[PDB]
Amino acid sequence: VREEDKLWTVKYAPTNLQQVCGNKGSVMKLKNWLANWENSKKNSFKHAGKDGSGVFRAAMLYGPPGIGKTTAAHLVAQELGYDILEQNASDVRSKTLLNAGVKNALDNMSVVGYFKHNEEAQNLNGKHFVIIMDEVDGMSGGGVGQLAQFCRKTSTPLILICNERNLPKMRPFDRVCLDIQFRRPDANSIKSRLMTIAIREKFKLDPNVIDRLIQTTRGDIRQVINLLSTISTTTKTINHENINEISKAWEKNIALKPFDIAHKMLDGQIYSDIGSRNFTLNDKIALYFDDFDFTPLMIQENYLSTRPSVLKPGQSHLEAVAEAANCISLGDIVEKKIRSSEQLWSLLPLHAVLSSVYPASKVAGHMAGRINFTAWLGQNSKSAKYYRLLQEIHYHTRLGTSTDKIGLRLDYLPTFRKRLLDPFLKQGADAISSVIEVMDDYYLTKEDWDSIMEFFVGPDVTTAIIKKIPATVKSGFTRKYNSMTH
Amino acid sequence: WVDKYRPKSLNALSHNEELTNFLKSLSDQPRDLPHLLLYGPNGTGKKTRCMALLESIFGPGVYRLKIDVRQFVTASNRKLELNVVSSPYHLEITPSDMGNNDRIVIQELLKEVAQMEQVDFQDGLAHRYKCVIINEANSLTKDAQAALRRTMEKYSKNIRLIMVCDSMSPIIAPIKSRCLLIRCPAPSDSEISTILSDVVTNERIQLETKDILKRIAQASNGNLRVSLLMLESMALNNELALKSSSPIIKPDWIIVIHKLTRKIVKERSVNSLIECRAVLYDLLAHCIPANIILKELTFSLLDVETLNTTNKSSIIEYSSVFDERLSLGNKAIFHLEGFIAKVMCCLD
Amino acid sequence: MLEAKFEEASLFKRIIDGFKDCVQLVNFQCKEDGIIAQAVDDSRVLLVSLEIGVEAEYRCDHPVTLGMDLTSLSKILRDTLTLIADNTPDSIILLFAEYSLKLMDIDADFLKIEELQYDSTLSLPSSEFSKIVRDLSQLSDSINIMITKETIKFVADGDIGSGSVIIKPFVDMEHPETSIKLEMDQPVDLTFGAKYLLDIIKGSSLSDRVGIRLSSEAPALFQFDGFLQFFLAPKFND
Amino acid sequence: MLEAKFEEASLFKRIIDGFKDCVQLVNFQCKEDGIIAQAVDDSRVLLVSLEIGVEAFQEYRCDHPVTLGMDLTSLSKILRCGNNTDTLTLIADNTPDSIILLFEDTKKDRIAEYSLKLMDIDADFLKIEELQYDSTLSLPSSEFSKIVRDLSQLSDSINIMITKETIKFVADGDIGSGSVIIKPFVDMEHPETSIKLEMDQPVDLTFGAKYLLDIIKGSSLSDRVGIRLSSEAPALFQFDLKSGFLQFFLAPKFNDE
Amino acid sequence: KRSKENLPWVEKYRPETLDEVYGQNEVITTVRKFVDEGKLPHLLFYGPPGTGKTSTIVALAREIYGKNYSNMVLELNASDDRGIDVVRNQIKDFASTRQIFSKGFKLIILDEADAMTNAAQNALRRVIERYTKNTRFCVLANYAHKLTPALLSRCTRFRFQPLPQEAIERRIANVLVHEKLKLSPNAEKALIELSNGDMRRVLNVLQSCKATLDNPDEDEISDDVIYECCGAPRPSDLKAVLKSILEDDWGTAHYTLNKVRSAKGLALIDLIEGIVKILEDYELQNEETRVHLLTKLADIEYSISKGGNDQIQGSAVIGAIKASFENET
Ligand SMILES: Nc1ncnc2c1ncn2[C@@H]1O[C@H](COP(=O)(O)OP(=O)(O)OP(O)(O)=S)[C@@H](O)[C@H]1O
Ligand SMILES: Nc1ncnc2c1ncn2[C@@H]1O[C@H](COP(=O)(O)OP(=O)(O)OP(O)(O)=S)[C@@H](O)[C@H]1O
Ligand SMILES: Nc1ncnc2c1ncn2[C@@H]1O[C@H](COP(=O)(O)OP(=O)(O)O)[C@@H](O)[C@H]1O
Ligand SMILES: [Mg+2]
Ligand SMILES: [Mg+2]
Repeated sequence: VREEDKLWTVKYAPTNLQQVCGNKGSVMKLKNWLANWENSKKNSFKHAGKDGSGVFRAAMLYGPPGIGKTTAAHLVAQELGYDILEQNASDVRSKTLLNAGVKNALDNMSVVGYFKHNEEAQNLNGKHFVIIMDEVDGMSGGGVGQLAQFCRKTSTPLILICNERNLPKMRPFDRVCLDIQFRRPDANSIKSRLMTIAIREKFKLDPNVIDRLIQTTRGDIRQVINLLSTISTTTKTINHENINEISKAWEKNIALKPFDIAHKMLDGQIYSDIGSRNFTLNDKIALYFDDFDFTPLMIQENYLSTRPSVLKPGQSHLEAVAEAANCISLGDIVEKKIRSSEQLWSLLPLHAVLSSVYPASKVAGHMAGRINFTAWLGQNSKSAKYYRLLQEIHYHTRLGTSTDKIGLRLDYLPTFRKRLLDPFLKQGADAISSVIEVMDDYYLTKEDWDSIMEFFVGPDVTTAIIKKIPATVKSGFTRKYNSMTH
Repeated sequence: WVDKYRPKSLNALSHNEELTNFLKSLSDQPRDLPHLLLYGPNGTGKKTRCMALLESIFGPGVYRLKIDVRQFVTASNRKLELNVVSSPYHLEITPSDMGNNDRIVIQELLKEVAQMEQVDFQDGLAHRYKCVIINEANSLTKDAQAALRRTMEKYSKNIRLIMVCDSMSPIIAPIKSRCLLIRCPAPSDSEISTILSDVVTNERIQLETKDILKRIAQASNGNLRVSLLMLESMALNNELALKSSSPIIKPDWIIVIHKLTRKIVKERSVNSLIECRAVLYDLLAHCIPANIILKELTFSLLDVETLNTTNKSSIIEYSSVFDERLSLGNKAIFHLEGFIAKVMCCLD
Repeated sequence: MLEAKFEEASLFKRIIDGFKDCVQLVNFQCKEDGIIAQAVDDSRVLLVSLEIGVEAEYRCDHPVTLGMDLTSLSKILRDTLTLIADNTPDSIILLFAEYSLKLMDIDADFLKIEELQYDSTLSLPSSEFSKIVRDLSQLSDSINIMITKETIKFVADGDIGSGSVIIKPFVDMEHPETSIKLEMDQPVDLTFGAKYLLDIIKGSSLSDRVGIRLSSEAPALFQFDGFLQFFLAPKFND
Repeated sequence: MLEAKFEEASLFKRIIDGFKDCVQLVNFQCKEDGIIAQAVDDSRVLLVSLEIGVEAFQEYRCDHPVTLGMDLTSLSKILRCGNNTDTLTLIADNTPDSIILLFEDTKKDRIAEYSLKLMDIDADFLKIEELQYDSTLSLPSSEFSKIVRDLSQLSDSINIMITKETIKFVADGDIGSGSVIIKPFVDMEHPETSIKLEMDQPVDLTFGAKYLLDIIKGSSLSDRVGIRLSSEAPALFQFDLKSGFLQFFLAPKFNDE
Repeated sequence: KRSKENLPWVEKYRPETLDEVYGQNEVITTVRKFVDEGKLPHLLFYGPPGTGKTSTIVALAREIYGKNYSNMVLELNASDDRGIDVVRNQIKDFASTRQIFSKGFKLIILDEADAMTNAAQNALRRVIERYTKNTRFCVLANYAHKLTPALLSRCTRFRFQPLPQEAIERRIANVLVHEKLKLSPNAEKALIELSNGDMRRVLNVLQSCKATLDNPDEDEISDDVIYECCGAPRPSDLKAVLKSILEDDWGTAHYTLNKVRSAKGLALIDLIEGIVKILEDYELQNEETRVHLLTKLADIEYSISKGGNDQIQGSAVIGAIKASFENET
């Protein structure tokens, strides 16, 4: 055992909930939830509380790193006399091993708690489990699906801790469990802690530089503690005389997300005469290099949804948008050449400049609305889902149509609509005899009739006309089709 | 109807008599027929003439087809499946189905059918070559094209390659050279009108005069299949009575492109460009080739009369540029939006 | 109104595991004699013909044709069996339990099975032929059969080398199964694909010996004694 | 010409199985004395050297010294497709071409004639085993295999130390260590279990575990493995056959300390 | 049957020792002094194709160890797999043990390491320096951008300059000594100018013009034979075509171009390069002329690289030259 060898972050860790600086409301809500979990379990979790918290069995912790998520989750379980079961990224987590190891500890009792203390009546929940799943983001080895399935068939407090909530892999956690958001604390919460540390270590700290220390490391208090500890070995006076070097040498190089990268590259402040030397082009290309999978899509999605501020004299908004789109097309050509054969990966920075930097710089200004999510990822999936159905229909009709999968969609389907659907509108339920004698000719079925109607666009929209015909003819057509043999 | 009234021999082709005579000439000595490549406008009647020559050189039982399924595997575990339209004398492939795995399909199936031979009874094995039909050869990938070009001369006494395609330009020079090139001109108005007259006297549709068929032929731009289909749709909507006053039924996408051109020529702003991108998304998402969208949009824009000479000239220049860019990319909307922005900047 | 009954599942399971690999759709016909199944390959290279005798209960009022996929039969047969079907057999029922299977429309033109003259007719045990095929398939992808001067020769010229196994007619009295019979009139030499024989030899478990019939211009006949005839087309030349 | 008819069939199979997955390309030199071969590993660390005299062959005829290079994968493919009850004959023509492996049964006429196309391996014939070794020892193959495959689970390096009437195998890894110390002793009732040791200087040197695990695969041939160790010299692991011998020349791993 | 005379001239005259490596004197001298003093650091040869890198390193490996170089020296060319799983096992085991034959430092030759994945180079980055007192690495490359900066820094950079005229002349003389042959001085100058530094093209076209003599023992290889063997355009008709394009009208210029390019079967890709090399010497009294003159010609060359047409591109070259030579007036 030793007291000095500690890492300055475990000797000063909060040992009680009244020491967690910042986000009082979130930790208070979580404490009330963990306290009323038993009362909500008595009502089978089917009665929402004052804040609507008793209807959720599992808790979710998300926020920027280094704020006290794990610390709060440990202290709230230690204060109520519970027992702490903690699984983390180092342990192997998969649907098999998760259903093997912790599934049995989901509805069982504690074996070590029974020997802890039972002579005095402290609390009735000193024999139960609180399973803390930490760092849910890292599931490189049933990472999110099985854990989300644990949120419904649970019988013990289930606290989950992650870093970023809106990531697509952890979407199932959306409405199956309660979630709370921990924010970056201000400079007023950690100031008392930092001054008390400075008092207990015989080294000066001006109360005026702590705000800059919190600003250079956005929301990681542990980073501030490590910064102070590393510098307090040779310099014991940290004031406004050397704060610039500290703030410049200890910056945080966080990775930017599709929303933030677009918001940054679309800001008209960098491409000005002053900002061009404070945020150089090398940094702009590194911004793309942080995520080369979504940045071009984001830029193509929201390059014309902003109000520029770098418009050259004479050049309007439409011309700038046109040049941005031309460079977008060129970057698309470069990207296709990159991801084609020969695996030309040395052409990446040219794509970074053509697809992202140039169209952004051309329409750089102040964004009017919000950063919209890219739409091409969903449109391509829809196009593929429709192409599958078109190929199926074409290979069903190949015996008689004698036309490619392209010439059928552009030409045949307009007349097939008149032949198939129109008799059901103008003639009613007595045209059921005619329509069938059509589809048996082209080997169609009910599934093909369901798909053919969905292709038409423009004035002819069938997804609304289908709801207009009576339901009795709908129920009779399927029966007539299933009854007769081909 | 489209599929019902179709010639099934060379003595029944009723348009382009010169091409029919040339096909009869090529059908005299079957054992010396080289590889063929048909090129011409879309819906000219290329597949029907191909299957008619194939019936003229083989027996009449070539029309009875059957669809089969073949499963291939790439270098990885991704298993692909293709449909083959086989007949006791030939087989038809549509290699354009696979995205970028055509090189595997060609070099596998063509080699497989070239090595071995055909046995069937209809004096147990002795037969002539086997025919492979390739639809939409213009969409073939360059490496697949090289494989197909090389699997032509090695095994020539067994496989005869009869390919068909419109807009023959994306065909490499070796394939263009090592095969015969046959052009299929679209039938004239005086012949498509006779085709329509035969259809209307056979199907017993009530028409007043011959001007309706002339208007249909003029609207179809020369396309026989689209003209027949529009005639059938007009007969269906007009309740078995064709009159001199009938609205020509343009397909839905044509009307969408026309409304798009109206929106373009009316309001030249980025706010209209957003709705233009939305319309292009809705169009591409419903299985419409981007090159056809671009061609229709540009021709309808040139159709607009309120634009002067310089506007139409710059429009056609930008269209040629973005059409060159369209065949060298994958994300087609990325080029279509740029072309729309350029035409908006041009108009004002 | 057809109904057939087999006392054990093994008789049908062996043949189904025998010919399920190459062809998936084979048309059966049932009459007063037996079950006559026919199918052609995807490339018209391997024509399969099955002949199942009724001696293995049988009742068929009129000869009728049916079609059923072998994959589902292989999955469900993973204890006597009885196959039943009624007039216009759109649904075939199987009792061990009840299993109903649907019929697929197959445009397979029934072709006649001819017993023509063959330049060579030999018979050799199945296990040895299977081993020879599995051993020559590792070298090349085309096996050459040459029957000359009362000698059989299987040749395989690959990239790493070339194998050649020659066999002479031999008869034994202690073991009547290990006998090689041969009847020759003309020296023949043909080539066949290795991936075809690699699955043809999978039917080695249904019988003890195989008959190989070679002609000048006719396809090769591989005969397994339920009777099973495979007509395999050779390679033309070069 | 070259005709080598073995007495059995599985003899050559078991002989090749010693260094099956250890070397890829070999080159057999056939002379009037017998078949010799030497082949270097892919990483040029160990060398397999095989010598089989005219004692294991039922018949042997070789007029002039011939060299025949070939890969071991195709050779093992050819040996696997032969039944273990036939008689094997290696045949080579006047000029070195595709070697002919011929399997002929003893009861029924089964002529299995396989060809193997030769590789053009540079004839850099090597001359080792004339270097005076500092320490020599011999011990049963089972004990060596057990010790080495028990020590391989603790590390990737194995230090062999021959000291005064002591042999020491030391494995030092991450999870722990292990030390097996044996002493020379000879028994009269079981002359095959005796461990013999003749030293001149104490020798301590390290080897890798993968190469030792690949070498001990040859323990299926003989039962008494000989080990010759010397400073600045490749370690010699010898398996004695009934006609010749199979020897692995392993390179010692130097120590940075 | 097999002998030294059956090999092509590209390999038959391979330098055995370092003394037969001309041109790169300033690198061969340093390498010889390295091996003489006893110290030989990690080398990195970087040069254009066909300069002498592989020959130099093979001669060095022969000089260091002996006449049997491929015995204790490892060589990983582009023919073997060089993934991360290879640099982990094979290279590390070779660099962690001693030799089998003698007592010396081991040599590892990574030929054409530009074709290695970034992970493989990053893994090699530490094993190249962990075992230094026993093994030495030699990295041969042609493109100095495929290598990561870390691996590029750990090795001593030696650039292989293209062979100057004197070195190729000495090699031509040495080849003409061993092979009975005679070569003209103007033919020598044409061959030097066509070499472009490539020592392999020299020997190739030399074997070609020797084969095209019908008696390679008495008749001398004139410039016409060399120009015919490779089909390259002679400076005479090249300058004639350039003059006719610059001075004459359109019809006669197109006629003389089609007559020159069809008299010997020349190619437009070579005519463009020849005209560019001849015309780079002119003194244009403006900057806008050379800009278009280079841009249009480069576009035409890139289009020829795809083989669109054959006469449209020739008339395009004519038009580009004429339109570029118009801002001067
Ligand atoms: N509000 C706070 N008041 C005091 N110390 C804090 C506070 N937040 C964090 N700490 C310190 O930070 C350390 C605990 O790290 P945590 O913030 O709990 O890590 P985390 O929240 O789980 O974020 P991750 O897991 O690294 S993404 C201890 O040294 C605490 O003293
Ligand atoms: N400096 C030189 N002196 C004499 N002959 C040379 C010289 N350089 C190249 N050669 C000739 O060119 C042949 C091949 O040279 P190499 O050194 O193998 O080429 P390289 O340096 O490996 O370049 P790469 O590998 O093609 S990029 C030799 O066998 C010689 O015939
Ligand atoms: N000589 C002809 N007489 C009558 N109809 C014809 C003739 N030639 C073509 N057609 C029509 O063309 C249609 C088929 O067109 P198709 O060959 O599929 O176009 P494409 O050549 O683009 O594939 C058929 O419906 C048929 O009625
Ligand atoms: Mg944590
Ligand atoms: Mg080299």
